[PDB]
Amino acid sequence: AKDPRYVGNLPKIGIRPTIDGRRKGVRESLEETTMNMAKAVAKLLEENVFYYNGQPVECVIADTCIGGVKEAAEAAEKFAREGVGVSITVTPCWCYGTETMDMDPHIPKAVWGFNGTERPGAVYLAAVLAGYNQKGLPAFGIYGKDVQDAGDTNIPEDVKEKLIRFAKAGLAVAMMKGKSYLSIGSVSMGIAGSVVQEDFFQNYLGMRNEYVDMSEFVRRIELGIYDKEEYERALKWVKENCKVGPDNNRDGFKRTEEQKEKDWEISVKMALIARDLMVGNKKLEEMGYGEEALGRNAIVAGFQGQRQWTDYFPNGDFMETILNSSFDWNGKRAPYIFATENDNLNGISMLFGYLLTNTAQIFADVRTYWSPEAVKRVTGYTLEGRAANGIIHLINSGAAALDGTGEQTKDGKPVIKPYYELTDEDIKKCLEATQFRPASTEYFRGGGYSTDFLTKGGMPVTISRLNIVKGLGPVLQIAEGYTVDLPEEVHDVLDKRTDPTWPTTWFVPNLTGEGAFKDVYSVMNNWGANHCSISYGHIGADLITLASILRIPVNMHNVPEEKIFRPDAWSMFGTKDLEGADYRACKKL
Amino acid sequence: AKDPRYVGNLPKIGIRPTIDGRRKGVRESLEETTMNMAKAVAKLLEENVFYYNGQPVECVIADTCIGGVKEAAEAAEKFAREGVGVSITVTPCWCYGTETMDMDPHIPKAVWGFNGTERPGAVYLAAVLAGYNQKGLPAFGIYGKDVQDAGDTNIPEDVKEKLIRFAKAGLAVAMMKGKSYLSIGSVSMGIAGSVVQEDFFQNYLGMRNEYVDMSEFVRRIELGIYDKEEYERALKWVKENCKVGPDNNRDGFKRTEEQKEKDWEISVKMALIARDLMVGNKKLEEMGYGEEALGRNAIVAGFQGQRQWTDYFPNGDFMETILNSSFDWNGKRAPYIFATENDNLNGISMLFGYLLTNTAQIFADVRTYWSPEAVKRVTGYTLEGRAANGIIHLINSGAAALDGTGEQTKDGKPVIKPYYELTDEDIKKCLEATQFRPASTEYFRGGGYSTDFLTKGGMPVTISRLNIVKGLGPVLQIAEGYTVDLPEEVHDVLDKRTDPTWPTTWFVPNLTGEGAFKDVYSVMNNWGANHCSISYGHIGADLITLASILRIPVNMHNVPEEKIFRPDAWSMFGTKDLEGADYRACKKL
Amino acid sequence: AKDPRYVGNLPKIGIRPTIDGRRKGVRESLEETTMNMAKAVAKLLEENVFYYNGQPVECVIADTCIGGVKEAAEAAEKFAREGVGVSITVTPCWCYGTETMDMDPHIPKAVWGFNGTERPGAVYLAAVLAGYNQKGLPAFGIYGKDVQDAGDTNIPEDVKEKLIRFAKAGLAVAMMKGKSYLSIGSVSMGIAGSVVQEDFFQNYLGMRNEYVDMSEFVRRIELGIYDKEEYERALKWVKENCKVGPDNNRDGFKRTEEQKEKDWEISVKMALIARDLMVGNKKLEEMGYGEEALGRNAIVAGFQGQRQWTDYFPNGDFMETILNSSFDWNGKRAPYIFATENDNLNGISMLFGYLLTNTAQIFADVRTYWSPEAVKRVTGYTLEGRAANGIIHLINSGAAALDGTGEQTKDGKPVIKPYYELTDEDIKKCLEATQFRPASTEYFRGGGYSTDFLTKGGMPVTISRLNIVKGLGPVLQIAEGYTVDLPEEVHDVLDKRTDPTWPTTWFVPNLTGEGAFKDVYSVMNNWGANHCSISYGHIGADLITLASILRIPVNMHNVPEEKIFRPDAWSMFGTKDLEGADYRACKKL
Ligand SMILES: [Mn+2]
Ligand SMILES: [Mn+2]
Ligand SMILES: [Mn+2]
Ligand SMILES: [Mn+2]
Ligand SMILES: [Mn+2]
Ligand SMILES: [Mn+2]
Repeated sequence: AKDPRYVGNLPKIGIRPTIDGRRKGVRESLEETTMNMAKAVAKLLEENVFYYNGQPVECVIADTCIGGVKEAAEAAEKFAREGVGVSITVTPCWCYGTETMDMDPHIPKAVWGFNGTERPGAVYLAAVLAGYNQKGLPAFGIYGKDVQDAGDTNIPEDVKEKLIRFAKAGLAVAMMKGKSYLSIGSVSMGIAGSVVQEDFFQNYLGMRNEYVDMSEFVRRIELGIYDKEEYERALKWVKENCKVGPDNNRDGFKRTEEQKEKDWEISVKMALIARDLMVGNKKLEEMGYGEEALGRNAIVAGFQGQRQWTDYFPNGDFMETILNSSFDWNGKRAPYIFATENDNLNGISMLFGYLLTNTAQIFADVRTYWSPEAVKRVTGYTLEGRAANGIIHLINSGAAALDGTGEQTKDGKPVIKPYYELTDEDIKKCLEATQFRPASTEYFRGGGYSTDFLTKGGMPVTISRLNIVKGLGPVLQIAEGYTVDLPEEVHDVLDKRTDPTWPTTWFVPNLTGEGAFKDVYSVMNNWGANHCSISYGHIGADLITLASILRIPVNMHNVPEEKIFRPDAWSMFGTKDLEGADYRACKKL
Repeated sequence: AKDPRYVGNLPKIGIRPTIDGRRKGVRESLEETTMNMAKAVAKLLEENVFYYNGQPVECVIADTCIGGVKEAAEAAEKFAREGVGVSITVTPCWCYGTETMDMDPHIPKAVWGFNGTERPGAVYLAAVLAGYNQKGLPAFGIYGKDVQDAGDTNIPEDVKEKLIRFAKAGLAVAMMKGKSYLSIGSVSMGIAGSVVQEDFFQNYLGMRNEYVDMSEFVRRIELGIYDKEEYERALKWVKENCKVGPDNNRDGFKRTEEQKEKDWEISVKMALIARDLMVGNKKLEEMGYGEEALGRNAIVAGFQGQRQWTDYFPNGDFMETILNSSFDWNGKRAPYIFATENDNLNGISMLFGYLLTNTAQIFADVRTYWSPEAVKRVTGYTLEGRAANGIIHLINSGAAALDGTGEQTKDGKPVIKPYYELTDEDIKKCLEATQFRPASTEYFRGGGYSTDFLTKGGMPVTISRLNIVKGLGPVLQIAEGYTVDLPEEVHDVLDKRTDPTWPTTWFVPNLTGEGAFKDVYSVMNNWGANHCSISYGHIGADLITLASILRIPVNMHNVPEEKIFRPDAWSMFGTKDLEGADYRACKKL
Repeated sequence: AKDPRYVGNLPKIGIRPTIDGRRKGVRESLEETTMNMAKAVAKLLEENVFYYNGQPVECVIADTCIGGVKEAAEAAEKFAREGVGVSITVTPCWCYGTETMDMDPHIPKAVWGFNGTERPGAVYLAAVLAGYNQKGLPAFGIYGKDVQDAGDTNIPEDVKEKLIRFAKAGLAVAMMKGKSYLSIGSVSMGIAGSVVQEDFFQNYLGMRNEYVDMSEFVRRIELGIYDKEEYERALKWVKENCKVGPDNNRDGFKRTEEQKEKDWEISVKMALIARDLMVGNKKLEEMGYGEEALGRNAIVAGFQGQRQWTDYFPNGDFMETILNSSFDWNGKRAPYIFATENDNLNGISMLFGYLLTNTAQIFADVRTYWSPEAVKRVTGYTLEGRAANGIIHLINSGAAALDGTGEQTKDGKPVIKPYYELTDEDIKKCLEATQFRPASTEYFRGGGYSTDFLTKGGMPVTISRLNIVKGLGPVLQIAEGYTVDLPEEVHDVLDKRTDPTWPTTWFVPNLTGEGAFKDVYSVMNNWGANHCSISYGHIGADLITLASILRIPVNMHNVPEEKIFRPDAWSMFGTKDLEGADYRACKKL
């Protein structure tokens, strides 16, 4: 399938049916069963893994079973021509290891060996994995716990989970290759994550780095380099659906009625310009701006904003809010991963979660750790339930996807859904639960509008953050948990003394009693940056698998160890201490 | 303050109050609060951290709050000009990360972010730490667990503990820079730690290595190159305060009355010469020995002794005992860290504890592990209380600070206090509990006097040892515990069959039931050398912090995990296995 | 002396007079001669090395001769308090190597041993250098070729050259530490050198990295955040001294009279804003812009310009031209090193040359290699003299210091002089030889004015370029040579078919017949970037010494090998192939 926004086609998954090369009876008796395995996996993935636009992932099966190097080469050739970016080998029998291996170092790969007795399928799995480990080509091993009878095409639940987790992680990795990260502006207020380290994007993600000074926005606004007809529709949509909340600026800092109207007009134009920069716009070509019409083929981007832009122009809160949302004046759509303060590392943190879920991601500041003692002192209220041991205030500096309201619903529960599953009611409620507040001029002299909402509680979420550390390189931290509800009056008190015009999410991380998860305080004390990305659901296991494919160690996570799924080679670096083995594997491999 | 013994001034602690650069609002409303925060830290440190001579540590505060690079540069300039060797950044608000950072890679640094709600102080803390981690400049992060109201001048207990631990560790590290280790003699009886590895002193401690052959003592004794007036006073003092115990040498090995008198005279001259070599002596100038008067500016030194010196001259027991003590014929004073058998690694182990506590350190041999079974077999006594699981006999080859008697008392408990807190009674009791015994001529042919005492039990102590391992470099081991009392009859039996003319300390390490602390046997079986250093108190956490500043991994320690305080970067190398992360961080950073 | 533009004081040079520690006659007889050596060096440097503002460098001599570690520590202490950033040890006798060494790893250091016979001065030089080499502390060795009689205070010419070369290089290195590189804008048109690699600035130069989006210029222009009184004086000065040349834009691309006037006004404001950003401006504080008044303490900066800024606003040609010049509407002054296209690596290339000469540096594109064959075909003229083997066209995209005209004169020859040596005539002639041309709108849509001049021929110059290569890090290339004159009609033809509105310098590199200097073509074919920096004079030897102090290998240079002066340690890595030894030394040390 053609990628609807970026150059090229969406990555496909190649299935390699390996077989015993011996004829005279052996191979002849196994071709049908082997191909059936390949077809079963293709069916499973097509029903469980989808591209960001909702289309089911597409699979490519080798033209013949693979019993030797000639057929292995043929599969490699077909996969290269078909645009395969992930490979899965399947077999119910013994096959000749190195002769049948996928030797492409640039493709995530897994091997599923049927747990049958008639033929040495597990023997092949273990044999070929030894080969992948010996040759330095990381590969995932999938072995079902229960013996299945010959010919059984039903895929066991444990096998299904691994195939799907591998496929999603593999697809996410394949998705980033060749795409750009667009840096709009430069470093924002000395934030480390806004410094662009090209080596990371190039060598770990296979991405390109593009740059554009914020003065580009001045030019496009002044010369009207954007779809004027869309602009008018957008402004109208905003006036009808975006409710303006109270102005907290005290008289001396309040902007005039005229300024506030201009703040909206420019805020909308900023949204159009940012999107046009990321994916281009044919309309610009028709207007006589052919170069600008091309776009920067960016699957993720960031906007510096403070201090230079915001000291004079409306801030990027609205732009950053709307782009990351799953809808706007043009209807429901996939989000455009966009980082506040040009924090490219948070942008990538968001991108990882997005590519694994197809859901909008929430950019946030790890603002305050509220202990039970502190909440009791300040409000007189004793935290209860999930919040009993403390909570963490997640709140970005004025911008957050409207999906963050938690108003979208599934089975009577709060969630964030892929845009293609949204109902008109879901969207309507997200908007109703949001208030747009005139920006605090003491911080944002140029005005603008911040996003004010409160995430509904009880929603499972995962916060994560990618950091780059000297002497180590990229490193990922993860914290699965839940959003919580506080009594209205309690929230109001904690909220008012912090930043009531910004978006709030009350978070409680799952505790393990060990490491950085002994208590809630420790989770925040061990967070390596001032920002994090929030995704709906518990995607820690998926992030761990994705990280291992990228050779990015995970310094902190609260995912049950039984759910850790990494390439087989990792176990060769240690089975007692998985964390240490992870660092050793990422460094050597 | 001027260092009373070494070149230059004592290290100062610089306080950097960082602030939001935005004026016409934010900055003006935070100027007083931020500067007051800095002043509060200075006050706290001045009341809890003291130089080795008892003077309160001196702090330097930036002339203005730091909101950008210009002010950061001005703070760096002022700090360099005023002799700052440790820095602490403080703030209650958001500040511009890299623009406000302390970029001096040569000084220990910490950042304390106020846990307040009104401004993003914790956001700055995490943001700047991400910067320190990204740039490879280790920095400690201090974040209080309970939200405090704006302007709260009171520093919470958890924050206080971190500020003080960091300050003490940083000051100790700063104290060593530029000072010398003086090797008197060469390798002693093939002891690995008596081999001097200049790279360690130079690159890890910033120290210089000086050398002087023991023949220097022959020249100074023969030519009278020492303060003769002091010598006469010292001899008189020894005769009046140093009690001579029974001679255990049997006929043939017993020295004459004349020899024993000369042994005392030479032993005292040795003490004077050793001290003169370490810090110089202005008196030598008028005597016509100007070069010798200078000294070697050594904050630590060692004396080979066996086998060359002791095969003919009185041993170094008295010299090694007196220098390390907190008092002598000239009154109470700071110890002169001096290593027996020129074991420079034990000398540094002692120096670490000394610089962190200002208390005399005990040099000791890890002589015998006494299991409950062994004690029962040999004495018929069943070890009780803290000693119930076994004890370790710590006893140097004849020398130990008189402070080791444990006669010094505070609140009715045995301790070792900084010399400036000593009472006349403390000193008298230390001397009364000590007996000087004629050295065993089978070992020490030249005679001398060994120190015989028994450390009082119930005193919290910490033993430690620095080792240098090929392929790793320096590595530190720590064991907190207590001294114990044994029934007199039991002690006598164990003592008589070991070395009753030497100083005894019965030690029991705290057990954790894990690692090398599963049992008392394991603690000794895992000790990496024949020597260790004993400090009063449980200073393991302090030592761990100091080790991390020095990038020296800790291979073994029984400090509760919750008390481990290392630079923020360490967590980036692992949160589940702190030991592994420590090795990874020390090597890469 | 106080640095007139940056925080702190200008670096001082410390002189360490080492001596034999032996009294009884030796030391007593040498103190006078040893101190006399120290004084002689101080005098020599004060008369030959000057700070960028023309003030003579300041030296600090140790309070006593250094015969041991105590005195060495005293010198280190005095130097630290006096602001010493470069050290030179001097002695006419034998001294105790490691006991007298300068152990500061962060200070460039040299040792001058008197070539006398009475005392082993050369023995000390060789002995201590062996120590510096063994300890990994690079130090330069200075030994005169001719034996001098005892007490001779005259410094031989060969010794003088090394002392001065070391001092200038050392001072240049000391000058950069603690200063900022200010990035104005982001990457310019995918130019590699405009990507900022913080690790380079931090670890090699000890510099800070500051960032500001070009939108800052929009704000300051719109809100009048600059000295309006100076602005008026500047505009008047421009109208009176900057002659406007012909407009080459063809009708359809010509800007109106009104636009051209605005182009001048904005171009001038850009100059003021850029300078204010680099060093601050007290006037801004008086105007109510206290934060902006501070500046970014930048000793070098860059402006992205194309494509974002220039697509709408007047280009940075005038700003980049005037800042780099040695004069403007406020009179003669030190240049402000400013990089076109935010090429920070060319900015540093320029900074190296500037700090070694105090003269304005020329930013240029290595545009065209003109072979004799090509010139003959295109013009019918046969290149003569120095140009006989071909020439290289150096011409930046519209900006160049007016000093580049070569109109400044000394002894009837064309030169570029430090601003403090300029005569009114020199300045007047630089302006008269320059024409400001309306910018080519096909490239610069926002207009502006390019600098059009022709560098006078016969001037000795050195072009250089710093590049950062993956797997190597920073690497420097140098090409000494001369500017040449072409017959007027010949220049006109080559010029008109290239870019006649930009500044031209015709360059001929000195050839060696080997390496990258076998012919003129090879010099350009081996240039590692599209830009270079031009400095008056043959400063290749100075750049080589500076590079070795910074541990930056020199991949290409045409400096006679007899003039190569690097730390003594370099010879330990090879004496046959100096280039290979350079790479080996820079990597290991
Ligand atoms: Mn933020
Ligand atoms: Mn709200
Ligand atoms: Mn011993
Ligand atoms: Mn005893
Ligand atoms: Mn150019
Ligand atoms: Mn011209």
